[PDB]
Amino acid sequence: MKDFLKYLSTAPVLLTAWLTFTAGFVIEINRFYPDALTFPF
Amino acid sequence: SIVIFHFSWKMQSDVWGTVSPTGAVSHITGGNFAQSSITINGWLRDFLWSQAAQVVQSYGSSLSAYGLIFLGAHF
Amino acid sequence: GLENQVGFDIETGGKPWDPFGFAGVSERNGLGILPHIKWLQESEIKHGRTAMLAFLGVIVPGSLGIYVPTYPQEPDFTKAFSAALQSNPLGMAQIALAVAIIEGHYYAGDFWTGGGDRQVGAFGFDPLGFSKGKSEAAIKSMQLKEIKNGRLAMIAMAAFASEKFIPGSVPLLHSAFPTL
Amino acid sequence: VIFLWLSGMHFHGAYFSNYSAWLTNPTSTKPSAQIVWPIVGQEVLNADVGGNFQGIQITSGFFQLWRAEGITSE
Amino acid sequence: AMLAFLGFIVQEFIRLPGDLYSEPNGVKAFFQVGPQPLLQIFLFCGFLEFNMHKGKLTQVDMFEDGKREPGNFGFDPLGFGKDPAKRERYALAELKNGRLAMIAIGGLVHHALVTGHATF
Amino acid sequence: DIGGLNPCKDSEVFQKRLAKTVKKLENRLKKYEEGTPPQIAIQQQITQTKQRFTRYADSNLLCGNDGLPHLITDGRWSHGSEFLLPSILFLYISGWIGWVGRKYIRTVGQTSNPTEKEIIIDVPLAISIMTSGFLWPFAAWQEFLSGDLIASDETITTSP
Amino acid sequence: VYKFPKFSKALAEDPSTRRIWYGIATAHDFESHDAMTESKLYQKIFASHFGHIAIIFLWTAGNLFHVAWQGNFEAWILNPLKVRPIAHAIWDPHFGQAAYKAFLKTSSPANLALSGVYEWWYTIGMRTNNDLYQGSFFLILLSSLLLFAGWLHLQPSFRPSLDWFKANEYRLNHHLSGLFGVSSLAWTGHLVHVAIPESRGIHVGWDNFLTVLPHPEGLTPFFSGNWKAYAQNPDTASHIFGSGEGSGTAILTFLGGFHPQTKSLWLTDMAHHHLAIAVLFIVAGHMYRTNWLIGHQMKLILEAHRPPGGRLGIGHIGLYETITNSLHFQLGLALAALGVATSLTAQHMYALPPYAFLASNFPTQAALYTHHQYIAGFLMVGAFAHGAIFFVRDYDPAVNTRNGEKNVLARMLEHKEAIISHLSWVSLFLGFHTLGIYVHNDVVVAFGQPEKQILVEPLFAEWIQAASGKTLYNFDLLLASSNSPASVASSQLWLPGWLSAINDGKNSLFLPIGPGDFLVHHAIALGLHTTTLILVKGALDARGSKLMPDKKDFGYSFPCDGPGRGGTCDISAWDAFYLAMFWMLNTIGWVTFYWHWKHLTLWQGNQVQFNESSNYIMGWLRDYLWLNSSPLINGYNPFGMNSLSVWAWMFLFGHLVWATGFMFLISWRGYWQELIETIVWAHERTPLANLVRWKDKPVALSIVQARLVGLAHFTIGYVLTYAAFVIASTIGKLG
Ligand code: CLA
Ligand code: CLA
Ligand code: CLA
Ligand SMILES: CC(/C=C/C=C(C)/C=C/[C@@]12O[C@]1(C)C[C@@H](O)CC2(C)C)=C\C=C\C=C(C)\C=C\C=C(C)\C=C\[C@@]12O[C@]1(C)C[C@@H](O)CC2(C)C
Ligand SMILES: CC1=C(/C=C/C(C)=C/C=C/C(C)=C/C=C/C=C(C)/C=C/C=C(C)/C=C/C2=C(C)CCCC2(C)C)C(C)(C)CCC1
Ligand SMILES: CC1=C(C/C=C(\C)CCC[C@H](C)CCC[C@H](C)CCCC(C)C)C(=O)c2ccccc2C1=O
Repeated sequence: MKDFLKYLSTAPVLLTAWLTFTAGFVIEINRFYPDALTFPF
Repeated sequence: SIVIFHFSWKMQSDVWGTVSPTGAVSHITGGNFAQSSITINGWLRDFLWSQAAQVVQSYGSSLSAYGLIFLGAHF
Repeated sequence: GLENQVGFDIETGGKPWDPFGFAGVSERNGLGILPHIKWLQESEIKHGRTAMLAFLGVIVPGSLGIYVPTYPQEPDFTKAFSAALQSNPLGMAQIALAVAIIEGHYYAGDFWTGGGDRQVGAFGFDPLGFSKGKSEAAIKSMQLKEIKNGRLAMIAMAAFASEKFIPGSVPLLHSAFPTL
Repeated sequence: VIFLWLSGMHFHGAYFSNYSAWLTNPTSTKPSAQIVWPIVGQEVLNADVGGNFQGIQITSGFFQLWRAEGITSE
Repeated sequence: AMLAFLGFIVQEFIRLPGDLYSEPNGVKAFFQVGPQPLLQIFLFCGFLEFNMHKGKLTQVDMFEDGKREPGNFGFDPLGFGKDPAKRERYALAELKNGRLAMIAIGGLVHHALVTGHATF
Repeated sequence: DIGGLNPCKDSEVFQKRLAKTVKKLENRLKKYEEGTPPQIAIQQQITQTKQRFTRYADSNLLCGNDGLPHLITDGRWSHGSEFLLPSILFLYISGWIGWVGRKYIRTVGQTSNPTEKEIIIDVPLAISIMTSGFLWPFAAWQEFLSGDLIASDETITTSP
Repeated sequence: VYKFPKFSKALAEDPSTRRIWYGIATAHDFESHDAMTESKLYQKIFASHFGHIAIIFLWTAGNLFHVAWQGNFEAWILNPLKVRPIAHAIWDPHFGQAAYKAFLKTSSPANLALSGVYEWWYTIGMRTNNDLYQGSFFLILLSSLLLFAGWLHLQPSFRPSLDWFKANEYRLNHHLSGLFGVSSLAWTGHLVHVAIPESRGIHVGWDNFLTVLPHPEGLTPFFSGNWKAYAQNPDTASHIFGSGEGSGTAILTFLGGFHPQTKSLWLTDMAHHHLAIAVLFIVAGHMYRTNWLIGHQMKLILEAHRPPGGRLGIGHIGLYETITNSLHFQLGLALAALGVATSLTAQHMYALPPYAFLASNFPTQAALYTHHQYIAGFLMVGAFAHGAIFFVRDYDPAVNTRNGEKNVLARMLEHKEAIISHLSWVSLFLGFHTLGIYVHNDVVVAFGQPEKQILVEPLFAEWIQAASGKTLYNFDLLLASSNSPASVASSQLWLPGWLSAINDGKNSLFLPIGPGDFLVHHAIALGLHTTTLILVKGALDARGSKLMPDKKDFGYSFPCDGPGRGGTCDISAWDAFYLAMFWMLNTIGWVTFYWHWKHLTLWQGNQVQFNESSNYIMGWLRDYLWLNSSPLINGYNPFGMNSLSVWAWMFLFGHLVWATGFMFLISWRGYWQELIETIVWAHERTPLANLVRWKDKPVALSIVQARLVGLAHFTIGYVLTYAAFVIASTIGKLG
């Protein structure tokens, strides 16, 4: 698991993981607080 | 693209449709392929413009994704 | 550079107070786009003198009730300018002309890139010999007193504006100037 | 990869489809085998395909193929 | 976490005078108190963070020059810790209490969420 | 008010839009049966539509003649939650991203194989830099002061 | 295979068909011709200018003659709001009986006139088909004059020298004062003398003009100084144009706004405008020094303008010799000024219609705006292209540099990377966010929840409208307030006319704007910035870059530098023009789409259709293009045809030319050379055709020629299809 972790450190895998996480928290914010046109405050 | 356009228009105009109980055949477009598919203006108007009505009027309906993909594919 | 200039005292340690390093941005990238320290110091002196004069001009007319005879009796600095602009247009015009002449004679435009014959707020203007003959340290101390009083007046005028805009921003203000 | 794709198609037919309703009314129920999650207002894509079902109408003809195979249950 | 656990136990017991400070439940008190008192706590904690670490606040900036024992702010006004013999025991006790308080702070917060009344 | 607009709480066309959307959703709801998942989904749609319209009404939002919320982005703090606060939020987040990217580029640019560490990210160092971007406004106005933010003449130039 | 490119021996020795193609495309590049001097260059350019002005005058004379002969100008005078102007008659042998019947107007098939010449000539005081004939005769005489002058100034004793051509001060004095001021003075004379009485029913022709006083007092107030007398008793609010009912006697007035009947600017307003312009330009024409010891030497003015602190380098010291010795710098400046000027014409002739009954001529309004905006884009791209050409072949760094320090122009090549980077940043910023908001609106509306749209009220632009007096946005700012000093100052001169026109829903003066206007203006800004980025990058990088640090040695237009160094396709400055032409066409398309849709909704009355559907892309596609294309495509159907049949044919023709451009752009050379070789073998190896052989070896079009041909097809198809669409849609929708 020394080269597998290095493989997971490559640009495509890291970008896919980061974009999946990013889309995930964006989608979940929009699920829990939907239809947010202005700042909540 | 020309092949699938020919298939779509010919089928809609001269095969597909409904049959009345007495045996009268009414097609989706109404047989306009025979007389209006012989000019480029006919293809532009009676096929592209005419059958693109459902795509452009799909907003707000369950087919709105098709309009969005229409616009995105144009883009 | 700030170590050899008037302006710092015991209130901020012994070092020149500059959290944002604005005095050292002139030497940074660009021929000149950000002011030199000389321009900043001249802005110091000008803003402080203007703030002291404005504090006197909001306190004396508005509170003490002293008014020039043929001028509107408005104890409010947010309307006095317009009221005098209509009531005595000639007086305001002459004030503007005098201000323009005074500033044009004492132009500070070569201070932006650093340089010039004048000093920071030199202006000559020593009628009643307050600095006639004094030690250099005494003159520096008087300049420091002037700068600190100018900063205090800046703060007071900003407090006036803030309380007028956002009520309750300065708590003791209306208890320290009971009249408007 | 092809086998995984086919397995996904059959799984969607089994779980997210109106295949049982379409079997009893092939001429009046539109085949649907993909339901859309209710996010950012995209649930409008769940069409009235019939058979007490909401989803995207399927144009791949899997329902007809499954019926021709004799598959009568999900 | 230790300060926050003590805050729970005191808040449900003592509380402050006033309509705002009248919720025995910490989770509901977070909402009733309003944003103004909380933002002041946030800014004060930020001021503390800045002045205690003396500018170097980030993972790459802190410990860049070394000479910084982890967790050593020099805070010791009452003088506990002059004797080095008990210093190691005090450090271990602080670490264990901190870990226990992290677990307990999570426990109390989630108890308030699933029940809603208080900790008691 | 501003620009001839009116608050959406008093805009008749806004309420007409809400009523029409609710009526369409209820008509769609009529064609399903009992407490079946389709009816639950349509009811959730109706509830969310009502909540969204109510929130937009009570949001200091100005509506035009079409009954749609218009954004006042001239800079006034009265409508500050429409553009200004999201603007600050995005500026913070994007400055964070740019700062951590620049810091990673400059950090692995002083190693033996700078190009290797760009396709194969040093995840430990990347995580170290990324969580340090919360001070990007302060770090930027501490590196610009020291002259470490801008290159001067080592930058390359074309022939003319 | 010889003697055709007389100006180029290198081309005349080409054994292929490339010689013929390049002979056409290099005929006007006089600086590159064989045995070339500067004196011959300026003399040939001078003669070509004369021939060009003759061509322009002949074109105008032809328009006048064809309106006089086959038009219905006289009938249109008596009923301008119902009679449709006729451009010229049609005689085409290919017409069927149906086409003849559909195009039949009065006595012969004819084309409606969309140039607005009827309204323009009616406004300036033409009422007879014999007035137009006189104009055509006079213009042909002027064309003969210009052709004679062009021939004369190539004769040995009448060919001007370089000093005369480069005499800047004399040419400026004369151009400004004489051309602008005196032409404005003569136009004011005509306006008053002829146009003003003709709008009041009094005929002032070439017979009774020495005896019909333009004003009752008759030049007495002018010399006496009582200039107010020319403004007393203006035309009333019940004046019928071309008739004496409700008319006045004034000739120079301030009224502001429009005529209550023709919905156009007052003739007395325009006469006063031209008189003021004439006085100003005649005064300004005395600035520069000539043989009488007073005036300015522009070399001294340019050299003395160096900021003392020093931020523009050494200033403009080397600019005089740079501009004087370069014809591409001057051409670029002139083209940029002309582009801005014609953009101004387009933007003002719709908001402030100057001709009688032109506001109600919707097809001609749309045609005029589209024509002038396209010409504006062309002129701007030409200005930038000639700036790039100046950089390549006329710029001298030594002249623009004094002791290492560089002047104001040479410093543009030092921060060229900064300029290009910031243009790129602005373009990316605007594109990203305009497209993001548009697609957000698309998705949100499509999902059936239009309330979640992002609609930004254009407060900055509405602020400007309120400043000019529009009381629609409740700003109460400058002229929307009756107490502001801006309003009290002109309350007695031109506000009552101006306010009555700006605060009117039937005008195009300051059209009401909403979020759709905001988004489309940001799209326009993105288009302008991207076109500017391409053109500026090509101009600055014309002399070289990192990929080609000797690009100046290869000229303005060359195919490439080869596949080496990673590939150098489209690396020349000409290729930057070629790429920016697409962006200019796209930007002008956006501008004209916005204008046409806004005005179609305004004229039809459904302005709510634009205000709601213009915020998302599908709104545009469905409600502008798809909706208004219905009358056009039904110009001929399997059932019949209409007078719009020609427009549908032009629509399809434009699409075809566009796609042929796509041919020439996507498929490159090399693929067409081998095919041509196969065709050559086939011709050479076939009997009964071996008897015929080519003189020029057939070869594929060159890379640059192919790019030009594809661009020409793209542009011609673009222009033709949009002209057909706009005209046919306006005609078929608004009656
Ligand atoms: C283009 C603007 C401009 C320029 C270049 C000058 C130039 C000069 N002025 Mg001057 N001045 C101006 C406007 C200007 N003035 C205005 C509007 C007033 C108020 C009525 C004055 C009042 C004035 C006085 C009272 C005196 C000068 C003096 C001087 C001379 C040297 C001292 C000096 O600069 O300090 C004066 C500096 C200023 C007054 C600062 C003016 C800043 C201007 C308003 C900013 C304009 C820049 C702006 C970007 C222009 C926009 C261009 C375009 C978009 C329209 C110098 C020749 C002195 C002199 O005559 O020496 C013998 C002097 O005693 N000026
Ligand atoms: C009074 C004497 C006089 C007059 C009338 C002219 C007139 C002319 N000369 Mg000329 N010339 C003169 C003296 C004169 N010259 C002298 C003394 C010299 C020697 C120094 C020359 C040397 C010279 C050369 C070398 C050339 C000319 C050319 C021309 C012609 C220009 C093309 C044309 O038709 O433009 C017609 C233009 C108008 C009628 C007016 C244009 C209106 C503009 C576009 C509107 C602008 C309004 C406004 C500013 C827009 C901006 C809006 C604002 C808010 C900024 C024109 C006929 C050129 C030509 O074509 O030769 C045949 C040419 O090559 N001249
Ligand atoms: C008054 C304005 C003006 C003037 C004097 C010039 C003058 C010049 N330009 Mg220039 N140019 C202008 C405007 C102008 N241009 C504009 C507006 C643009 C932007 C489009 C350009 C773009 C441009 C480029 C890119 C180049 C020049 C070049 C040149 C030089 C040689 C021209 C040549 O060889 O022609 C050759 C003429 C042709 C090839 C004829 C082309 C005809 C086109 C394709 C239209 C014909 C089709 C027609 C519409 C048919 C209708 C179809 C029907 C079915 C409807 C010459 C100095 C060239 C040069 O080397 O400069 C040093 C060069 O490379 N110019
Ligand atoms: C602190 C915590 C959560 C705290 C939450 C807070 C403050 C929330 C505040 C808010 O909600 C409110 C109040 C209102 C909201 O609107 C806003 C916010 C602000 C969001 C969770 C901890 C949660 C802590 C957790 C889950 C700990 C799990 C520990 C495990 C599993 C340990 C296992 C072991 O210890 C054993 C068993 C044996 C050992 O030998 C080996 C190991 C393996 C180490
Ligand atoms: C490349 C090059 C070139 C070219 C360039 C170009 C092409 C440019 C363009 C340019 C342009 C195209 C520019 C534009 C400009 C504009 C402007 C500058 C404007 C201004 C305006 C104003 C200033 C206004 C103002 C106002 C207002 C706003 C309100 C009303 C009133 C008033 C008037 C006040 C050349 C050849 C030269 C040379 C070489 C290089
Ligand atoms: C189609 C095509 C061709 C082939 C087209 C050619 C060779 C033009 C064929 C001749 C045209 C049709 C004009 C024919 C004119 C008549 C022969 C009359 C003669 C007129 C001359 C005397 C001017 C290329 O050569 C080419 C080169 C580089 C990139 C793309 C392409 C490309 O797309």
